[PDB]
Amino acid sequence: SGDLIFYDLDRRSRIHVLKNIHRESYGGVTQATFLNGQPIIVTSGGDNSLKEYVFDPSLSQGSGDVVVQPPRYLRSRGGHSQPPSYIAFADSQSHFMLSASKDRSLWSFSLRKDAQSQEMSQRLHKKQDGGRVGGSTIKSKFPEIVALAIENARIGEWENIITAHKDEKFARTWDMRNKRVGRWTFDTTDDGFVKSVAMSQ
Amino acid sequence: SLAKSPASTIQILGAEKALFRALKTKHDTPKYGLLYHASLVGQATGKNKGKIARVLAAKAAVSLRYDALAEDRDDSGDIGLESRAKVENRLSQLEGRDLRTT
Amino acid sequence: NPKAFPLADAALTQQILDVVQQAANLRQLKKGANEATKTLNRGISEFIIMAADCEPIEILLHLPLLCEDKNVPYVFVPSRVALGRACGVSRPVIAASITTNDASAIKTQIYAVKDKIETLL
Amino acid sequence: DESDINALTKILSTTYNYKDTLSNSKLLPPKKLDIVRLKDANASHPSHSAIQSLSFHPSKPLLLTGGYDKTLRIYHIDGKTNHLVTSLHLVGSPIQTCTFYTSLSNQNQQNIFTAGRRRYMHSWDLSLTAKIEKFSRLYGHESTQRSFENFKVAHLQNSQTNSVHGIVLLQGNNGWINILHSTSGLWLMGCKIEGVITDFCIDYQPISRGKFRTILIAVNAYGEVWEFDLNKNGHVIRRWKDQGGVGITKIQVGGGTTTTCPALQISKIKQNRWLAVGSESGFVNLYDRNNAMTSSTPTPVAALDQLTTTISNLQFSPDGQILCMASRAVKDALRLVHLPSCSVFSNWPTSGTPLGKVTSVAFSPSGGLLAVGNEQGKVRLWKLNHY
Amino acid sequence: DEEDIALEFINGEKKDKLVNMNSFTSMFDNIQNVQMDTFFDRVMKVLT
Amino acid sequence: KALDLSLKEFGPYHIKYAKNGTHLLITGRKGHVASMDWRKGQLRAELFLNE
Amino acid sequence: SSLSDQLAQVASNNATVALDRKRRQKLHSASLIYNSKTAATQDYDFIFENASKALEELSQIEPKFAIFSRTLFSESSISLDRNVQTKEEIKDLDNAINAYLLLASSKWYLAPTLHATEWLVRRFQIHVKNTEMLLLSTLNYYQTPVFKRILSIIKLPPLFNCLSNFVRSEKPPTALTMIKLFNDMDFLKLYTSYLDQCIKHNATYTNQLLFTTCCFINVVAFNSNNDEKLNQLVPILLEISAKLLASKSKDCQIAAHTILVVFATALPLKKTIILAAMETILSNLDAKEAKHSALLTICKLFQTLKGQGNVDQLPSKIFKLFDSKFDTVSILTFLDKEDKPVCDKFITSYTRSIARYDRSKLNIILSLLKKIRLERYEVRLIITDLIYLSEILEDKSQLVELFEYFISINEDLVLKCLKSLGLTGELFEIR
Amino acid sequence: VKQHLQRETQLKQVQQRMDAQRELLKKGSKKKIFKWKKQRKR
RNA sequence: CGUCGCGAAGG
Repeated sequence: SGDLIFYDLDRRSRIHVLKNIHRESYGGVTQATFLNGQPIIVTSGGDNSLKEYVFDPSLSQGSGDVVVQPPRYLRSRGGHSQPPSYIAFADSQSHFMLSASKDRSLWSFSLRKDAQSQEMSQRLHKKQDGGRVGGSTIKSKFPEIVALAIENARIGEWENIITAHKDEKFARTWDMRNKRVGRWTFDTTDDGFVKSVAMSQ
Repeated sequence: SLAKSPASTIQILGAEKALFRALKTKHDTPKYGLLYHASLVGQATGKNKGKIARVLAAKAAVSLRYDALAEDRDDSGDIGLESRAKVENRLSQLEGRDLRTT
Repeated sequence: NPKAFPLADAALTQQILDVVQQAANLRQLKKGANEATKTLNRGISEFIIMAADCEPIEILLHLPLLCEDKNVPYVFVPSRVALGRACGVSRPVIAASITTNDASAIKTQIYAVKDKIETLL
Repeated sequence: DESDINALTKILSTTYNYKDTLSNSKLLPPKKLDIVRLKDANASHPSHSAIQSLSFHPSKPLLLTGGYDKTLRIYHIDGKTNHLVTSLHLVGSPIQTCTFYTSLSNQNQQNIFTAGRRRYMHSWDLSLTAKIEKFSRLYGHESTQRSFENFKVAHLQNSQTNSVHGIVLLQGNNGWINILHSTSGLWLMGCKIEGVITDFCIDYQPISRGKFRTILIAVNAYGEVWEFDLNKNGHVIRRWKDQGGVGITKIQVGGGTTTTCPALQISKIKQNRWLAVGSESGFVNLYDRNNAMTSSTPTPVAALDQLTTTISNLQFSPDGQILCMASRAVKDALRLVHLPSCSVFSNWPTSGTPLGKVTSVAFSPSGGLLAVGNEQGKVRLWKLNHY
Repeated sequence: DEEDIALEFINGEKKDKLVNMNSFTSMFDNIQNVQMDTFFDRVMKVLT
Repeated sequence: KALDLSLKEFGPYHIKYAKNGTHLLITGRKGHVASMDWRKGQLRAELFLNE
Repeated sequence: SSLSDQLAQVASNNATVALDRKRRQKLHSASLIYNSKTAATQDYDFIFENASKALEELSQIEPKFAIFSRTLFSESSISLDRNVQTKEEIKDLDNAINAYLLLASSKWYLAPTLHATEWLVRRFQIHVKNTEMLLLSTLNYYQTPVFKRILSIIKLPPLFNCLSNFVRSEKPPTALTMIKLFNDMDFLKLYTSYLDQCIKHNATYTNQLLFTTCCFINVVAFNSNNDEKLNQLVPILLEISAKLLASKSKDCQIAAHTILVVFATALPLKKTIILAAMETILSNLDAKEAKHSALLTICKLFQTLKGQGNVDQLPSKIFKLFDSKFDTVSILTFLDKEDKPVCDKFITSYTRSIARYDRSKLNIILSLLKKIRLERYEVRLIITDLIYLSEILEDKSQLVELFEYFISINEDLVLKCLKSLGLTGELFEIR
Repeated sequence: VKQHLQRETQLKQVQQRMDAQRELLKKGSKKKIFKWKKQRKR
């Protein structure tokens, strides 16, 4: 169902549960092992996640093995559970690529060694007028991402990449450096769906 | 002619000379006066005795003008010890805060 | 409530609570019993309204004595929660004095209310 | 260790969810609402003034919208989209309040009653150009209707024969409230209280099988209200004072059936439990009506003060579980209170919700849709997940 | 009739009295040297 | 007292206890020099270098 | 990793040893009675002999201390050192100190107990290394100069780290910071392991039960509007409500009753755990106050059920147990008390189960239904089960008595129930 | 006595303007027309 | 029937 429970057999008890590591729809937690002698578990489902979870040493010095901390998060690797819709190469170095997925998510993947495969977070920056943000307050993900555009000319100084979503009346940018959404979406000002974005080099 | 007086002057009824010299120069007027030797502002600690001096002056005004102006009371002290209970749990719930960030 | 001397009727209660609403709009009143006695001693109060709904009535009827000494008009109203909701405070007040400002915008209704209060002694 | 009063320990070790989370509740979970947005109800066709009144058809999926831009539209509404069906436009006359009406007996009338700040109200008939009538004739009492600015619509069984017909009810000018006839337009009676009529609401109560007496409850501007039945001639059967409250501005009864949710069968009528009188100091007193029956000076079951400024619209849920307070003064000025425990819903009306200057609010009869119309000229549509 | 049965079920539901943040901070004054039954019906007084 | 001050980011270490058995002085071949009590946890002179 | 960390490890591992005179006076001036300038000149025999007098006074007011006067307060114990022996002996002396502290946790209003335990604070260094048993064995006296002295002497273990702004400060810590200490669940597990060790040693007393109950109800009150924290916090408070109910004293019994009723009103629990908690609080009812308190918690805990099954049949294995531990008589008197706590859903399920499982005492259901007020769907449901009962067995006179009561009140409801099932003419032909 | 009375009037108007200037900085959804938005101080 | 700025169960 997606859940992962730790039983304790010297007390027949439940140390800690862990809810929704891997999503239930792709199978939930498929294989979740300890390591021989080590207090870290490695979990992988079918939704292209692979996490490891460390147990802390006990917090009470005298009693010890009856107050066990919940397992902390640690190093993880991850795809995005559905085939990607668009592919871009960020830098001229051929080091980082951008994958626009089909589960409505944008990721930055590495090519050298896979330590830095990370999702660009969809926390919208505040609109610059002094008032509150646009869009959904609840973190539901964006629409399906059709066509994007990418260059490295003035990276970091302002918004770098832009993209165009499925049947969305505007096309919104991101930032390659901060790895999140930029401020200004551009409407198409004609009441039409956006299909083809590009950027000056 | 004590019941015909507000809670603020029942608070500062004692130390009026420090009050008036603090008013006619530029200082800050006192807060306990004659109620400082009561049994509850000594129970409080810090500036909690200042806050308790104000709330106990207000309840002293309530109780005082009740049993000075009523003409049918049984002299049992009912709203007296009721106001004592209210001042006491007010004192407890204001000393129970801890302004040191834990 | 036998010691509650003059308490208003329905229509007079309604018109004085609308004028105390306009007083709280224009910020021309001081609310609360001890504040009422403060402004009565320093002699600014046009009139006093007081609520005959508190469990002692002697918490307020000490200000009638100096109010009679200073000849100010004073009148009771049967609901302290009405006093609170009409004075603009989320707590049930007891007494309210209306301070004196001849350059107001509600001077004539304040004075008509003042005559309707001082007529019933 | 092994080779195999302990009851709840064994079942704590068995299960690891600890609420009856499912549909096996039938009640609103208190202090935590479950509510989603939907598409904007005024998206397929833009409006132009403040949406002064919203309503629903009591059986059909039609959301009726009317404002100060002297038009009235009727949308067909659902989740992903919503479209316009018709949009009548009355030149010359705005509409301060406009509402559906279905007759109780035949269920095939479908009138629209639309009234503005002028002296006339307009009656539209719906059976699918289209005709309307101009109710403009008070018969005997023309010096008691400065305007038709506020009205209601309510059923009446005539108590010597079961000729159930509708009635519109108008706000007077001195202390009057006239009733009329919905179809014909005769005067029937005019009741009157003192002070100023500020608002009023319609209770129903059944008497036997297929027979019911209605009750008009009307407030003063001071707080003593009159409740008089009008299935006989309108004379007062009870008069009682609000415990507190001075400048009161709206009253709404319900929980059973009322204007926002009438019935279609006559025997599906129901005595309304909750009553809610709301002031201009933000305060809302709400009573039950199983202990305020003959008390003549009852106690408020709750005295909410959660929203600050002068409240205008307070509605109920169609089954009587969620009250909605809405003050038309400041921005983002709507709240929902869980009515049986009289708690206030914490999670939904937060600052990340675009309520705007709320000036109308209306519940759906059965879908749990919640329409909020603001001043900028749109109406947003939330859906409550529980219903 | 079934809708009337369910609506009667949700009408017949009395006013509960919830718990909140400082619902029991008053117990820490009379915590000391009180019999357990007196503490229990004091808690039931605060609840009901 | 049977300690193990295991350090890995500087090189193959080296010991010198003091003349009396109180203080300890350890030295990595990369840059690390630490003079410290060892029966008490009182690190009183740590210094990295780059030689 | 960090050499500073690997040295602070051995610092906290060898804090209980003196390697120069300054560390000896810093580790010796920590005393429970005297201040620094007098406790820094106390030889061990002095505090030992006044503590032996203290233990003798404590023994002649409490008969479970002659074993300690034999073993741990012996004459050779002034020369027994702490950290010169082997780890098996240090573990044995460790749980010896634990046994002493949770034996003498209930005596801290006495100068003999203070001067007695000062000796093993001074000698066996329990102000440093056996720290947490001392803290959460004397935690309940938190408004006391003995607790302020304990907290100034001791260093804080990392669980109690929100007390650290009350060392060297003459105000005792507050109830709100005690609740902020009880809030985080990784202290709460440790405190519950202490509590059930105290239960199984049977030293539970009416001060620390009161303190534990008030802390648990305020923790539940702090998480009143935190659904995730309450869902995580149920199997701690409930599990030791269970192994507190498995004890025998009426104090700990109705303390578990109190945490049970406040948790049930805090969130709507599931029907099966409400039934099992009712079976648990009912299978071990002994004393007199336990009866009244268990009845009130059964009534309120069963009332907080908003969802179907909320008025269903309570099953047989707990219903006959309820009939055993509570008579049908004095349920009448609890109903006949004046203030009438809200018990409608439990009274309804009681009526449905006495109708469906006993079917031989119906004067009782007539009497209690006559003397309680009842809600309309409940009375519709009990007359529906009563019609099922009347058509499964023969119509006796008490059955037609309470049926004509249900005719004399709410004619429309019984006629609507019979319109759902048949016809009143056939019903009157049956009766 | 007349000089006392003009001192009374002058101190009255000084306390008037100074108390208004102190009262203008408390709170309130204010606007210079000096009136307040009618919402009760919670 | 002449009558009268932004904001999908927080920032």
